[PDB]
Amino acid sequence: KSRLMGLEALKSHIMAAKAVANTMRTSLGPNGLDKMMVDKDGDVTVTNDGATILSMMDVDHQIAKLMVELSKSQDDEIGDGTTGVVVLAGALLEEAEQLLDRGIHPIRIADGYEQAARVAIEHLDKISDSVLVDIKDTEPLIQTAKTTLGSKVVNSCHRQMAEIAVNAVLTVADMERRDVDFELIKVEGKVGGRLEDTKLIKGVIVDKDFSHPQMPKKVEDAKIAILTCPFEPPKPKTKHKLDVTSVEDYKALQKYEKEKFEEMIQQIKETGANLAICQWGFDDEANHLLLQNNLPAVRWVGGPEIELIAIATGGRIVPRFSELTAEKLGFAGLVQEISFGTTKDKMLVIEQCKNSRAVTIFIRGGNKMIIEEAKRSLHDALCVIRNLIRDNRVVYGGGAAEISCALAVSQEADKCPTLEQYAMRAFADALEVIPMALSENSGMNPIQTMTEVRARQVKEMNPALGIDCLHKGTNDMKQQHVIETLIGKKQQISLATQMVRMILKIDDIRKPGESEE
Repeated sequence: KSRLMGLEALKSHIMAAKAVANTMRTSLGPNGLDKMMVDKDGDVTVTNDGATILSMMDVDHQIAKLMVELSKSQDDEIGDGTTGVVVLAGALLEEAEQLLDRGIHPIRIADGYEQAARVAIEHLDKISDSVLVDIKDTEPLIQTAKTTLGSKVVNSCHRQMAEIAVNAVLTVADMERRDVDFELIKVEGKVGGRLEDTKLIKGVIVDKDFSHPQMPKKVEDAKIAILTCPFEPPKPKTKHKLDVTSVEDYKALQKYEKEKFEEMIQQIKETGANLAICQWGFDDEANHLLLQNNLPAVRWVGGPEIELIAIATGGRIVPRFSELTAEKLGFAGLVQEISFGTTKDKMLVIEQCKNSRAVTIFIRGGNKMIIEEAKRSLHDALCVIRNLIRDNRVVYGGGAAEISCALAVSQEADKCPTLEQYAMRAFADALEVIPMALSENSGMNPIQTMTEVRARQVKEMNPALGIDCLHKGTNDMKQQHVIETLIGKKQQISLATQMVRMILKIDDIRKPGESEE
């Protein structure tokens, strides 16, 4: 019988946490090193996302399995910080070992880590001012997008992706009362092309909808008929009812339905925008009737799909087939065909030259892994900017916010006369793993580099001046362009402390209170 005594039982978790943290600590910030991996199919991908590397590597340890969820919860809600959450969780565990050497009970140290995390999270509301100038904020957003794509996934830093990701959000925020929804920006990424192929889409891309390839595919002028009214008889998986006075009336009813097709065609044709986009669907039996008259229509359109085109132009949607006016039609600037891959298919792109309310980033790749990573680079860039434009709640992380939170925790360790005071101090020290790792990957001495920021934390409260991540040697975050969302840093700390509590819950079956000593 093999028994793991004390630190040996925890050493399994410590080593696994270090095994991942050793790769996460080198990927933090704009100066992070990308991780290249070859899949089981011989597919090479380049990512700097902690979630991707943890999911792609073969899991052989409980920590490696839990860390996947730790990073996944970060990109699903926040985006960036998938590597930072793991580093922080590992640092809390690494310090936990020292707490055990103090003789502090394994559960009591876990209790102290949770208490310190609560204070460190709440202290972020005061860290970093809520006043941001549109012009001054535009620059770090551009630099952030460039480093997010150019240092993490794509080594050539695509100019279009980094610039469009920022302009797509800022250009739409001004026309939407200084707010941005998810329908104003879209990232289009398809496998079948090449990674170097990137295009600027001024509007949105819509997939052509035809019930039969034998029917002619017509494309015309830059006018889109966005209709909610029934342009083709609806059939939501059910059947209509017949109400006729006589057999002759039924024959007249069959002709009446045919006449309705002709009337709807003529009514829209006299107004323009022969491409009808309707949320109502039907079978192919009526779809060929509209196509046989050379009038295409899109059927079974979802809620966000019709709203996406409607918002892209900024016009209205037609509630009734009898009421047709230019104000209820789309206002497109250029309608052209865009190729899908190189040989597979073609998509119809509707661009706007008057109101850029929907800016789409069009990227291609020859590998599913690289296209998803390219989209993730845009996901992080678009999430940070989306929150900073919607609200001015920003955190200057990377050593400034972390040291400030460390002080807030240490102060409680001195105010609280209890046994957990040492565990809380350990948490405050663990917060410094981030600036440490950011300077550890660089040529700078992390100890001497963090010395200035720590001294500044004493001199002034809630500093926005941390260590540089561009290797410039200037201790700032407003000139180094290292900005994150306030909620993002809160999520990183909240998730990391949860990991600690779960692994330092050694064998207690019933959930206890924070028992005294």
